[PDB]
Amino acid sequence: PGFYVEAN
Amino acid sequence: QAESKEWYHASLTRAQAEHMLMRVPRDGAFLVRKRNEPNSYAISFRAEGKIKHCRVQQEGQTVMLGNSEFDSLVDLISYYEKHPLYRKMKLRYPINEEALEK
Repeated sequence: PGFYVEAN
Repeated sequence: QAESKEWYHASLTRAQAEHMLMRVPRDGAFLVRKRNEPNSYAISFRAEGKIKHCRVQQEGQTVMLGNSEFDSLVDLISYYEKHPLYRKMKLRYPINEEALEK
């Protein structure tokens, strides 16, 4: 990911 | 059952959220902040001993996060107190100035 992650 | 007053910040940057979350070294600690893009929030949280951030998108009267969607931000947070948000981590400890003072 970049500065933000993906949620489940 | 999630209560916005315990985790919601209308005016708080990413750096400020990180400074707050450094003070409570518990995975599952989290807060939610409005972002200065319209119809956007971030959940700033601790998982795997680290601080991470995810975006929540508003569209009409609903908020979206990945494969999930809810009638309100409070309902989204309620769901992710009961179901994992990031790997196995659930939202567990809402963080605010009040919490930290204690």
